[PDB]
Amino acid sequence: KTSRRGRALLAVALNLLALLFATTAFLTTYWCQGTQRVPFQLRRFHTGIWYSCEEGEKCRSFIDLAPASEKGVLWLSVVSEVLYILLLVVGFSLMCLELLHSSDGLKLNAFAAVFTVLSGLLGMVAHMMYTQVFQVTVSLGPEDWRPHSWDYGWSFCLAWGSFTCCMAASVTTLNSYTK
Amino acid sequence: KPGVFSFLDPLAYEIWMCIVFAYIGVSVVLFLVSIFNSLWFSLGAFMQQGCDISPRSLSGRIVGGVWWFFTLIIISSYTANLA
Amino acid sequence: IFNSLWFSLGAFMQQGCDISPRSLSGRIVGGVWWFFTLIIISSYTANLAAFLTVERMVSPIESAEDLSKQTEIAYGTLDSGSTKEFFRRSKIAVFDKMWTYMRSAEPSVFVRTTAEGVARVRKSKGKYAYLLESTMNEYIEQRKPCDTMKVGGNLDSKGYG
Amino acid sequence: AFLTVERMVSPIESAEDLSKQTEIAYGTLDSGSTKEFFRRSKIAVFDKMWTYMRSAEPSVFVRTTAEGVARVRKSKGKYAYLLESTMNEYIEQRKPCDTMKVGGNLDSKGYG
Amino acid sequence: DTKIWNGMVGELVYGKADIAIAPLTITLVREEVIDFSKPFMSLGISIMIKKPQKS
Amino acid sequence: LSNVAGVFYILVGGLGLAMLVALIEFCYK
Ligand SMILES: N[C@@H](Cn1oc(=O)[nH]c1=O)C(=O)O
Ligand SMILES: N[C@@H](Cn1oc(=O)[nH]c1=O)C(=O)O
Repeated sequence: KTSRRGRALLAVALNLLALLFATTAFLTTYWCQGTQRVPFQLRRFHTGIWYSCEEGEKCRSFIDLAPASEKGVLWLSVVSEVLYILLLVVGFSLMCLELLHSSDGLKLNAFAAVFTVLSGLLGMVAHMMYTQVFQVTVSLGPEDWRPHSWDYGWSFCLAWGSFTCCMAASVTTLNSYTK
Repeated sequence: KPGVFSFLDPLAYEIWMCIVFAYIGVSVVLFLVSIFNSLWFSLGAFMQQGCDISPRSLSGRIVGGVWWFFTLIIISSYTANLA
Repeated sequence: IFNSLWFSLGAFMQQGCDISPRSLSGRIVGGVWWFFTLIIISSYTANLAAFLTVERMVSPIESAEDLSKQTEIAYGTLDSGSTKEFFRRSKIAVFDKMWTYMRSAEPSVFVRTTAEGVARVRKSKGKYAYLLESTMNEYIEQRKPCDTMKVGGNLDSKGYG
Repeated sequence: AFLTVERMVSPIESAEDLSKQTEIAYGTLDSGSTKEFFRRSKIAVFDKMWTYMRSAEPSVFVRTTAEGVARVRKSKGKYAYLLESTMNEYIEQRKPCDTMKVGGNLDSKGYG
Repeated sequence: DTKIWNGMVGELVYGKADIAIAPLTITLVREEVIDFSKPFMSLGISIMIKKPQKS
Repeated sequence: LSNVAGVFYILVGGLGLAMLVALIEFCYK
């Protein structure tokens, strides 16, 4: 019986890690390194997800930009993030109920699995939307800030976090079907 | 032309990361119908058209159809791009 | 008639059909279906490549009439000239409709110099179209950054003296 | 290959288009202001067109507008006719509705 | 209202200039107050737009 | 990758729909 418990708790901790990645990219400090070292003068952008920093050293807001329909894509993006987090927390909650019975089960665990799948389904869409938006932000001449550095930062690790979220989901739900 | 990159060129690396993650997501769904077993079955799904052995609809077989449509679209787009 | 629909979905899912005794009268359906889906996807591929070849675009607005039937793209003329007078005095339906819109648009759609009109076209992301004489138009069309174009025939025929 | 080659097609709808090719023949009416226009033009594109027309064989000039229209209609698109916009738009509204006026007018004048 | 002509047309009307050599369109209201030589260039009102790259 | 992302959307949506079908099928039983 120690085996199934180790599997379940391991999956719980893994999804907790995924939540840490969720917080990680939800708290991105610079989602893309950036530069415009114009031979003007040298420039180094550091675009946080809601916080376009420049680097003397400075960080700036710059959120909710062009254009309109894209802003709505940001709405769907953030809503998808919130529901993502909700499915996460419901997952951990169903895990805690499993702990309470460790202190349906199957019928409950699979539910969380499903939600976690849904969670994984949403953020992978969400980031697309975000990346979509980001490309669009680059596509429309980003005011002046159009770095050649263009490369992904913190959130990609969160994409892996959604990956291991689906992974731990599959592992614990397999632990459930093994019953 | 770097050995390898030229094949990679028609479709962007990000798109690859996306198709990979998406497939991984599709993969587990078959297991829901039932970490290794049905994931292996999904490995038996991407390899050939899409999914099998479903006792008429059930649940994930329609996922197999959507996945078939999916891989179909992507490979078509790829070939068109290289062309 | 449900399990059969399921199986049909399991036909589109993969090549096409299966659960018949050799042909019988069932496999033939899936064979024709296979040839069918094949020609479809092939055609899809060809057509998709076709956009990726020439990639010949042409927005949507191609004439004065086009301008008159929409409000998304603003348009105006030079001030104190024959072009503005043309629209102000036209009795022709399309031109009258354009003048009615221009004379009261806000912000103002009229410019003081041709240069100002060109700048407005270049910086308005396509949300501004300028009405000017064909001569200036074709000259500008040959100037950097080559981002403007003359579309449609001329509204009239006159000359400079 | 079909759709690709099809999309490559040129949008021959102007005088410049005509001047850069030799597959599609073109001419004007005889003894009129249109022929005189090309014969006297100093403008590059029109001069190039006149240079070609004045020596094309068989002759690309016609005696009547009617003859020009017939040549356009029966030449499978291998003949384009240069004529005044007025006659052009009139013909465009006559059966079998197989002709079309393309591009802007080369000049602006009038009948008196 | 004031019936006063501005621009190059005004320069001629009020005697500030003796001749106008520019892309001045021959029109009825102008020909009623000044003279025009025969056309030295032909033209027509047209529409110029920003190219197209909607992707 | 956008033009394909549109297909990703229908993919994921089909996934969720099929999951709902799995749910009601777990409801009959
Ligand atoms: N040539 C025109 C001046 N103007 O130039 C344009 O392109 N439009 C216009 O009104 C005139 O003599 O008034
Ligand atoms: N109107 C023209 C006769 N003609 O009609 C055409 O269409 N072209 C041409 O030369 C003339 O007075 O010479």
